[PDB]
Amino acid sequence: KSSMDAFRAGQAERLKQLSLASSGAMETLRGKLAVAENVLKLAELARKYETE
Amino acid sequence: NRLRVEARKEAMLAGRAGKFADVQATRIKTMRQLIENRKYVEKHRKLHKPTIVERYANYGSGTYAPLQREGRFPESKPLGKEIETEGYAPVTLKGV
Amino acid sequence: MREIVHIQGGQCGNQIGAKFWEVVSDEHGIDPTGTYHGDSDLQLERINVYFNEATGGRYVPRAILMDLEPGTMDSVRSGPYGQIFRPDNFVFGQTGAGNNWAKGHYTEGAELIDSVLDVVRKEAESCDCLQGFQVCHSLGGGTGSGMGTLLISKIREEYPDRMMLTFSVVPSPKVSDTVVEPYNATLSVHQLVENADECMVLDNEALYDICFRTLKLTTPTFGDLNHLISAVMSGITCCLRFPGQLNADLRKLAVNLIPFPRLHFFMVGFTPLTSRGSQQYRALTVPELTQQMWDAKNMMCAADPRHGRYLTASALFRGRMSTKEVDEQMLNVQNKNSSYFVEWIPNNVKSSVCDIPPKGLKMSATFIGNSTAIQEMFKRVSEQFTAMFRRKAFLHWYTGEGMDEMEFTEAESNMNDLVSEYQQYQ
Amino acid sequence: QYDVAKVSKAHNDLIRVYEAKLTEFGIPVDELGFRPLVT
Ligand SMILES: Nc1nc2c(ncn2[C@@H]2O[C@H](COP(=O)(O)OP(=O)(O)O)[C@@H](O)[C@H]2O)c(=O)[nH]1
Repeated sequence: KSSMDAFRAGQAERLKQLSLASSGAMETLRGKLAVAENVLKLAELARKYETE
Repeated sequence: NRLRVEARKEAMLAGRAGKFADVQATRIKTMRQLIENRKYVEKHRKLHKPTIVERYANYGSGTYAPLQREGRFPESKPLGKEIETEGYAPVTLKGV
Repeated sequence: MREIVHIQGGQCGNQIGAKFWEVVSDEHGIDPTGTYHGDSDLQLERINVYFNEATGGRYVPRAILMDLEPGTMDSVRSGPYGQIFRPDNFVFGQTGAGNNWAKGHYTEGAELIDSVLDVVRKEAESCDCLQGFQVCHSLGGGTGSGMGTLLISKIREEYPDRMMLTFSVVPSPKVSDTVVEPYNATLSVHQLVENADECMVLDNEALYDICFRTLKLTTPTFGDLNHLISAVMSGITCCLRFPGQLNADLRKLAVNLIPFPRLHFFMVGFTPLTSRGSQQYRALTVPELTQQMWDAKNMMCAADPRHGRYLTASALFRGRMSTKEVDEQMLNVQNKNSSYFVEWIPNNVKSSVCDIPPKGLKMSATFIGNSTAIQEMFKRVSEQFTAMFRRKAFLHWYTGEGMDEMEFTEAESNMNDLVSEYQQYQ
Repeated sequence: QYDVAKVSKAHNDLIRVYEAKLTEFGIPVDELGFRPLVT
C-alpha cells in the first residue's frame, strides 16, 4: 500500500506541474496573438480611407 | 437488313449518349458537394467565420477576393464621399 | 408544430413584452388566471406556438424575462396578466445595470448569462421543432443592448439554424433619454449586423407622431406606444397560429425580404390605425388599407421612404379578402411609385393573407419594408458617436471595465460600411 | 503603353488558361462566386 500511494502521488504531482506550466505558456502565447490580431484589425480599418 | 439494324442501333445509342452527358456531371457534382458537406457536420456556417489572421493569410498571400454574393463592398466607396488628393499636391517649386 | 421562444431584455423590452403577452392572451381568449375563456377552436388549435399546457388549462407563456433589478419584475408581476409567467424564468441579478454597455456585456453579463442560457435552453429543448427566437430590447441603454445582445450572440452560436427576430427600439435624437445613447447604439448594432438575423427597428419619435396625428390622442403615455408595438409583433407572425389563404412562415418572410446577408434591418408599420372619433366615419376596404400601409406617415420609424429606395416590401393581411384585389393593389402601387423602387427587382412586394382577423377588427394589415432610406438612423447615430469619440467623453466608464479604443473604432467602421452598402445600391 | 498592352493581353490570356484548366476537369463549373474584372 505504501508503494501504491507513493506511485499515485508521483503521477498526480507530475500532472499538476505539466498542467500549470502549459497553462502559463498558453496564456503568454494567447496574449501575443491578441496583440497581433488587434494590430491587423487596426491596419484593416485604417486602409479604408487610403486612396487607390 | 443488318446494315439498317446497326444504323438504327448506333443512332439511338448516340442519342442516349447525349443523355449520358447529363449523368457524368451529376456524378462529379454530387461527389464534390458531398466531400464538402462532410466537413460542415460540426459547424455548418459558424466555421465559415475565420479569424482576421486566418482570413488575411488564406486568400492569395495577404489579399481577399470578395464574392459578389455577400454584398459587402468596403473597398469601393459609393462615389458620393470619394477621395482624390492628387490635385492638391504642389506642381511648382513655389508650392513646394 | 412550429413555435417561438420569447425573451424580454431590460425595462423597455420587459414592458413591451408584457403588453405583447396581454395582446396575445386576448387574441387567443385566455384569462389572467391562465384558463381558457375564448369562443372558437381556431385559436386553441395552435396555441402551442406561444403557450404550454401546464395542468388542466393553466397555459403558461414561452417567454423569459431578463433584467438586473427587481423593481421592474415586481411591476410586471403586479400588473394585469402578470400572473401567468413561470416563476422559474424570472431571471434577474441585483447589482444594477447602470445603463452601461460594459456593465451589461462584460461583468453582469458574465455573472448571469450562464443562467439565462440555462433557462432558455431548457425551454428550447422542451419545445420539439423549433422555428426561431424572438427578443425585445432597446439599443440605447446598458442592459438593453449589453445583456440582450450578448444573449443574441450566444444563442446564435448555440442554435445557428433558427430564424431570429430582434425588435430594437433605436434611440431618436429628439427624445434624448440619457447621455450615452449613441455609444450604446453603436456598440449594439456592431454585434446585431454580425450575429442576429433580422431586427425590426422602431423609434419613439414616430411612435409619438403616429399617436398625435393618426390616433389623435391627447396624452399618450407609454401604454399606447407599447400597445402599438404589441399589435405589430402580434401580426408579424399569424400564419402560424391561424390558417390562411396564402400562408407565410417567418423563414419565407426572411428569404423574400433580405436580398444580401447584411441588409436585414426592417422598418415596420401597422394598419388600420384609426382615431377613436373618425373611425366611425372611416371606410375599411383593401384599397385604403393599402394606401395607409404605404402612407409614409404611418411608418414606425423617423426615416421617410421618400428619402430613399425600396429593396423589398412585405404586406401581411388578416381577414377574409380578395387576393386579386390585393395583387392589383400592389402592382398599381409599384407602377405609380416606380421611382421609389429598385430597378433590378421585379415585383418588389411580397403579399400574404391570413384567414383570421384580430380581436374586434374585421380586416387588418402589417407592413415590413427593407428600404434603403433606413441608413438615416445609422448615419445620425454615427454622427452623434463621433461627436463624442473625438474627445473621449464618458469613455472611462468603459475603459475601466476593460474595453479598448479598438472595438469602438471597429463598431464605428462597421456602421460606416453599412451606410455605404445601403447608399451604393441606391 | 506597349508594356501596358503586353500586360493586359497576358492578363486576358491567363484568364483564358485558368478557365480552360477549370473546365477541363469540370469539377467546378465555368464560374463560381466572384467575377473577375477585365481591363
Ligand atoms: N415604447 C416604450 N419605450 C420605453 C418604455 N419605457 C422606457 N422606454 C424607453 O427605453 C429607454 C430606456 O432604456 P433602458 O431600457 O432603461 O436601457 P437598459 O437599462 O440598458 O435596458 C428610454 O429611452 C425610453 O424611451 C415603454 O413603456 N414603452
